Amino acid sequence: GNFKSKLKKAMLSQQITKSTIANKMRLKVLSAREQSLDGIFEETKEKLSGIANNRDEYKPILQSLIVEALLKLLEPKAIVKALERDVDLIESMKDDIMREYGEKAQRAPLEEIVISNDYLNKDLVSGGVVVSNASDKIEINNTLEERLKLLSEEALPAIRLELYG
Amino acid sequence: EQKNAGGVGELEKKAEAGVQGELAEIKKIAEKKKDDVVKILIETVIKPS
Amino acid sequence: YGAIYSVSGPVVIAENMIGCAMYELVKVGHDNLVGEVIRIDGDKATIQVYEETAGLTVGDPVLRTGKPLSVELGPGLMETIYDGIQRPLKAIKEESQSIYIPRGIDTPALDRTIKWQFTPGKFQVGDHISGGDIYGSVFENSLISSHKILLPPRSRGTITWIAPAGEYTLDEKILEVEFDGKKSDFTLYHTWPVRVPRPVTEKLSADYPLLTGQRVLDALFPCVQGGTTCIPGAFGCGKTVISQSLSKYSNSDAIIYVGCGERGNEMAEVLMEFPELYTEMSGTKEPIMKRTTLVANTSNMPVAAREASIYTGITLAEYFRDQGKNVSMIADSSSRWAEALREISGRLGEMPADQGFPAYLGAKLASFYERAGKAVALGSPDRTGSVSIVAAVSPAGGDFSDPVTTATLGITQVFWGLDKKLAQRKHFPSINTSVSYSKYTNVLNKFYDSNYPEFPVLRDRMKEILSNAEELEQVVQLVGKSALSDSDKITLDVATLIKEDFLQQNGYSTYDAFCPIWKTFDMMRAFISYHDEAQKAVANGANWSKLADSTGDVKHAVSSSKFFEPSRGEKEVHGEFEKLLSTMQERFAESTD
Amino acid sequence: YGAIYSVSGPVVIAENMIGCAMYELVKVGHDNLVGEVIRIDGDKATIQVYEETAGLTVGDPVLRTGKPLSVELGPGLMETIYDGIQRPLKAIKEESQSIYIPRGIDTPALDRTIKWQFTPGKFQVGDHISGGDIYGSVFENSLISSHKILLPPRSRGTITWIAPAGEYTLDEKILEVEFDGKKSDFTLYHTWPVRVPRPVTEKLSADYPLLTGQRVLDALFPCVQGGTTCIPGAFGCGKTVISQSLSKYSNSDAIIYVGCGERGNEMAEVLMEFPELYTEMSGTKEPIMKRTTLVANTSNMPVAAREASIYTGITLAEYFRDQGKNVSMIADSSSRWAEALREISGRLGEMPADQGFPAYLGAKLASFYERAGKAVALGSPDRTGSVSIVAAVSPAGGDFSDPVTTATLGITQVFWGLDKKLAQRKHFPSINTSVSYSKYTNVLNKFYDSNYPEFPVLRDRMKEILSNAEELEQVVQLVGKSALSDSDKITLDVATLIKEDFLQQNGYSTYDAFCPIWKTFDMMRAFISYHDEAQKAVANGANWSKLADSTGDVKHAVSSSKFFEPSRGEKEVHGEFEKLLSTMQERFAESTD
Amino acid sequence: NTVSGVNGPLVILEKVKFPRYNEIVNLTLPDGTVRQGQVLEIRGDRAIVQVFEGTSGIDVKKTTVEFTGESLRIPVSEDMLGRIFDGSGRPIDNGPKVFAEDYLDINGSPINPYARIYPEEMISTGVSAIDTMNSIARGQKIPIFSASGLPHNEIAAQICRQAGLVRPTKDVHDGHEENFSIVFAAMGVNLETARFFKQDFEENGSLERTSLFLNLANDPTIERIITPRLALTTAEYLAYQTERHVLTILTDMSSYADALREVSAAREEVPGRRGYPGYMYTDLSTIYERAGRVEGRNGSITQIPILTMPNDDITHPIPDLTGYITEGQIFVDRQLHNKGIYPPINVLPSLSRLMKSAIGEGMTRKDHGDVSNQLYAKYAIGKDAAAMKAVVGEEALSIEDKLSLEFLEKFEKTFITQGAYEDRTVFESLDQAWSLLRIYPKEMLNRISPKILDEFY
Repeated sequence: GNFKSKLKKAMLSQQITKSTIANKMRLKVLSAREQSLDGIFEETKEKLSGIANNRDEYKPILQSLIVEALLKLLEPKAIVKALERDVDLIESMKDDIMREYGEKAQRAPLEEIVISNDYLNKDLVSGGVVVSNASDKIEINNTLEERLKLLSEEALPAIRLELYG
Repeated sequence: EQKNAGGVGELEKKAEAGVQGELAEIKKIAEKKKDDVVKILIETVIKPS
Repeated sequence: YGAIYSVSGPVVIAENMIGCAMYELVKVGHDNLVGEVIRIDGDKATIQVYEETAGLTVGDPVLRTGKPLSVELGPGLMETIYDGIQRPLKAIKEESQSIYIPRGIDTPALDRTIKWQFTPGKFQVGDHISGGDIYGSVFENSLISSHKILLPPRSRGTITWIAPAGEYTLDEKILEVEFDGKKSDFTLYHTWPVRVPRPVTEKLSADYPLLTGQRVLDALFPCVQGGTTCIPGAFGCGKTVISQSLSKYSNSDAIIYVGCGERGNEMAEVLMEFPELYTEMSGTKEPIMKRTTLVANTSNMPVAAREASIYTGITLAEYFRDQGKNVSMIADSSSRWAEALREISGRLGEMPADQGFPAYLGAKLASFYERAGKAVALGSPDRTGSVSIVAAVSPAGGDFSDPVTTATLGITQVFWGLDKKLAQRKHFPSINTSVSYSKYTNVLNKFYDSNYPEFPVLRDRMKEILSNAEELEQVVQLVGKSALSDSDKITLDVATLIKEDFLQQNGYSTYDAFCPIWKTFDMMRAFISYHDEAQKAVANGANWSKLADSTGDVKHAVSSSKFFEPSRGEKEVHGEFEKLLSTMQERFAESTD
Repeated sequence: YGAIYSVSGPVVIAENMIGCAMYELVKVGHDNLVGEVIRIDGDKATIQVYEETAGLTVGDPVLRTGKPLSVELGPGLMETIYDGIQRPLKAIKEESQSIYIPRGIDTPALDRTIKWQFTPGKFQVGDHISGGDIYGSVFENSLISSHKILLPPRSRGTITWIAPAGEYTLDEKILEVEFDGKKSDFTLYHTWPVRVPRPVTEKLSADYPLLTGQRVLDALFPCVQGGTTCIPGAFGCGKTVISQSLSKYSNSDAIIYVGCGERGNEMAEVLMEFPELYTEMSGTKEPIMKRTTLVANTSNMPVAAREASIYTGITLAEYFRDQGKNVSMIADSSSRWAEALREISGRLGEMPADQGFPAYLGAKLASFYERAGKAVALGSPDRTGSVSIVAAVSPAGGDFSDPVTTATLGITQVFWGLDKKLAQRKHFPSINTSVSYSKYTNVLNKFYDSNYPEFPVLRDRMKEILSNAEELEQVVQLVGKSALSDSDKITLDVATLIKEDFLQQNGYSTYDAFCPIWKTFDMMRAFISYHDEAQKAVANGANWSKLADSTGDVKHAVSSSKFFEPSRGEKEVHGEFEKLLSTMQERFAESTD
Repeated sequence: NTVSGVNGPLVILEKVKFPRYNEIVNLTLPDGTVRQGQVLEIRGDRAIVQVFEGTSGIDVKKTTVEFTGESLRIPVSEDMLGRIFDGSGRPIDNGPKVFAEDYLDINGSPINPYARIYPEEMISTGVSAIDTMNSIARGQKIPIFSASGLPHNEIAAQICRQAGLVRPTKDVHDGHEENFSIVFAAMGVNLETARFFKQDFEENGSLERTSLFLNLANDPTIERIITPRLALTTAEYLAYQTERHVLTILTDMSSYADALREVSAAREEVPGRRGYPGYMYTDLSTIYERAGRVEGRNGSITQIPILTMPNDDITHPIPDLTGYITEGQIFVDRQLHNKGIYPPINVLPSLSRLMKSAIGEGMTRKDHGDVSNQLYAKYAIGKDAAAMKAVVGEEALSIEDKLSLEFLEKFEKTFITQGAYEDRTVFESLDQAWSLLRIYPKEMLNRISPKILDEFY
């Protein structure tokens, strides 16, 4: 009678082991899937630095990042923060940014682009801008590294399904 | 009980052995279509995500 | 248009509103979600947007329809399932691949794509017309025409064009009325704001029966056509069951089933059940469903649907009353509606009144019951129609002391209680004499008396026998039965037979679920007769035990009469009940001996 | 930093806060009273100032301390009586000549007279160190060291400066760690915020008991260490008495004593009795007091200190769990504690919830019991500790069904009652078998059975006997003695001997206060052996009075086992019980014949 | 812009009003931390946000904000099975994250395609005291209501371990043809207890098929209130996509109530019935709309919610609303628990509305519901007869009470006493009922029809 309770108990200890092994087993399958997924993003961001270091292919991109950033601000004056190799690029297209922004909103064009005396990391961050208001309290970190990182949140389900479904 | 503290090692050999086929197709099909997903990632990144 | 100022929870404030009323329907945003302007504070108007406000972008336009929340009255309502804001759920299944509305839904408030069959009435060109006048009919009832087409109230004139028989869609105009120039053209349907009642010539004194078809409920306190009924309910009270009974058994030409925000699983059940059921009037094409229209809503399905549910379902009952149809409107469960007022006051920021329920509760309920009654039809042919409200509520304080039950009870004319102690013994619907009345009873019993029954006398006695039983039972419990007459046991004993046999009638079959007026008479008649004879028997010599033991099988013979169908014997009176009287008299002589 | 905008009673409002965390500790005005920023609306902060503002003016600056309200826990905690904001009260007695603090004056949290001897751990110059890894240790009393200095959580890196062994002061630094630059300097103490609980690698299910050695406590509803326990009170009708008993018999690595908000006669009593008392492990140097660190707040002392009291105790306790020390946490009382919160709530002008007691109450009670329990400490060594919280509660509003008590019984796994009659008789804890339960029993009986005891079989039988005994007495009243016989008479008698031997204690002897796991096992073994053999003997022919007189010497010798030494058969093993088994067999022969 | 002020864990932001409802906001604090929030309110150049992480440690004009541009939606996969999580969907084992294959709203039901065909095919859990007396269907919601101090969690463990050892014998009878998965939500549940639920899932074979969500009451209120909704999205996704019956064990309902109560005091809301929210209905109802059959009608979500009675009363608002919205209740009675009955299922008020709408044939008797009606009615009568025995004494009692007294005693130690690793079949429970019910003459047995009765008493 009581052999059956203790036999059952040790037979429950037996499948106690069986489940922790079978869980670790799928935890290896899954963490390999991501090791490769984060080497797709590893490729993306070598491309992002290589483009950022272009000054002619990079301008139509750079303009669109400041312009889009301005639509998620909608404030009369903006300060734009950039790397010290993107400032001269902002400088040669200001008119185009205040235009493109004014055209994509009901609002009349932006008064001033103040090219900020702040500087973003040259190691960690490659191209793009932090666009901010007049007082600098609302920021859209609209850098390329940031945009890749935000795209990863929603890009991921699509990729897991086509490669792995 | 002796098979529940030494015969539970072989159950873990069998969990190691069953994934060495998976860890390798993971890398196969990730390596091929790696390039096709990057191109979509770039047009998307330089536009709204 | 308007500009969205704030989106805070399901409360939305938009500024720059113009021509806005106090229950005006608006569609909010680029999404066009159902909303209603509740209040206005200055230029800014607070609208509660009650279909999912999630992902609502602020600074979108807000559009006024220029009129309050509405229902569409006219063809296609029967055998079609809607929600409480009156958009058709059935339409949504084919397109969206969804039963209930999610959001973005901008489908018209009736199906109007379809065709219905127009037959002209008794009007011709150059003949005079007035609202509620029967301009034609569309066949959509089990046996009769359902959607009798009216001139919309508040119009009169002479008809310039009467289109003849044929099939047309809702949309197509088929009538022109001239009064003071061209009043408007009319179509098969009309619209009506739900926060306004549809007009009537006059309301009439309710004085005719409404069969419920449960033995116990009809017996103690029978309903009338045009009554108001309060029922408290604590779950598991067989609410569904009595609701199902009414839709089949009642003598009303229309049943409108109303879900005031329910489980959804329970709504499916009743839905599925109606096409299998066969009508007693020799129904066709989904017999019972053909006389049924469903308002079905789900628990966290839009608070506009829940609040509106009762108003929309009574408006539909009223259209039908004006054609001269009898309707029975079963509101299920209005306690949840009461919970919806609790919410509307808190979210708005208004202060409520007693027990966190507002006082605006009470006026708003009273207006709803007053739209009901027995009536003489709108329009000049003159007919009688009815809207008869039977509404469930529940506790909210785990008592009948809570503001909800008491307010609805204040207004009501029929009261059918709730007894947790009887429910355990397996009794449903469980009522007691001490927790129920019908002010209609006197006039109702006389009516029943005509048909054959001894009904007035038996109802007086029915009350007395249960009230005496209760007092006695307290002494038996506490003191004992051994300090008390054999006679006092007898009252309890006869009373018990009535308790199982009447009260439990939830049924496991149609035979145990249906109880006509004749059958209800019969089972009561045999039990009172037993009592009278038993007290004599013991009094001239005969112990208690011997009497109990002897009657035995006979106690059972009445117990089982419910399980057997009423189509048996002469009519609706069993040969088993007919014989039962002789067996009773034969028994008293032996018991006495 | 800020400028006082307004003072309204004990709440102070200060404007021109341009950065200030909503837990930030603050000194207001030029009185420099304690306060903490409850809420912030704009640049105006609501700060509750927990000492009186008589002399505080609008237009005085408020300077932020630059860190949240936190407590430093270092060496020297032991043998010190503290507030919940942690100020040494003995120090106040020295300077001001009072145990209560002067307002507008504060003193360093840890004593700075004290200097302690630091010896290096095992990480040396340039070694990587990681969280909870033991960087050194410090003596915390003369006799023993117990405060091992670990690397603070949320730090990790390489140790650039490791001070050499020697005595250092709490003020002076000893270590600097480099990760991201010099991360900061470290001291012999570390700070940890009071509402933030210290971390672990993972928590375990406790299976380990308290070291109380209270015999009924161990056997009947087994003590757990790593558990949550609710004990009834009513104040000084036994409840404070048992907390003082628990302290005495216990010999845990640390014991943290929390007076949440007590009468202040009781706090005085705890302080004085403890250094005269003796530890049951046979240690020295003000014995019980040396192992106890006291946060003693009377209800008169500020409300900050009352609320912080449980918090300060749990964080301290949890750290000791990370050190690899098994802690007994005694709280008196949570009813008072719920009250500290309700007070704060009404002052501020927020709405409290159920029974006038706040909304935040339930989440706060709940977090507190779940924080305590058996865990393996953070870091590579993985030392085992436990925190057992025994909280006292009394009636609050005079109803013991109110939200506070009822919320806590649901969370609890352990309950041990208190009764005024049982307390008069000297039974402590005042428990029977239905005013008490333990659901920790299951795992615990399993734990003890492994150690050598036949424990699970014997414990179940203990419960059964008490339950039966009660039941046979009722029968003697209603039914009579006709349902009584000698088999039953033996049952009553075994329960009496079990009550006297287990339930009654008060520390008459030193051996009446520590009784090992093996000794407890041995007492229950005598009484169950007497029971079964007495019953057999009366069945082969004997009488109760005859059994009683005959058992006699053995019966007397086993009752008196508590006065008797527990080192008789070795050091934990008692010889008398081993010799009982044989006596009992020869005895059974005398009783039968 | 900046944090304007902060009140409890709701934060008043000054920020431009353009963001949509439920969109994530990120506050960048000078401590190095980033904390995530949801706009609870949008207003004219200001918002009221619930912070996920924390409740305090928040600066005025030094803290800054950034927008995600994304509504609060749960990343749901079916790769989240076989792994242990916290209440906000992240591994505590710290391995690869939840990840997504869809994002599903918790602010409103996504599809909302619940039941148009009533749940009507039986689910067996290996317990007579449950399954007979209260009939369970695939999509039906029946909750366990217990009292403070009881082992609500231990009865819930029984249900889990025995359900799914029934299923292959039940598969033959027809009641499953699809994968079975558990979605387990703890709010306010002990560490020890949680570790018991994992062990339960090992025993059954569905530790690989379950997701566990752990929120403690020492984790923010804001996380705690997300935990059931996160559970529901997970459970309807499995159910939808690969047509699975998911059984949801949601413990404890009052712990969830508790958190709602704190963000009501913190809101500009007034609390209605007994210090709890006046919108207490809307909360509870969000959970209960999701339950029933989902599209394709071979997937479903079936619910057993667990409620502990905070004041031990069935007049208290929590059980009263909850009971109305759900289909029945299962009662646990303290007197039983103490006596050492297991499971302590007192069937005096335990009734489930679908009883003749949860059964059919080919797996249940149609008599199954009918038999339930005798069992419940007699139990009650018996319970009354025992009440009179206690007072008056046997000699005084009449013959009817004596029979009934006897029925009650037999019911307790045989029907509602069974093992804890012991399965039962619905056929088997009814055969046990017939013997026990057999203690009355045919006059007295009249809550079932003479046809069925003549065969079996």
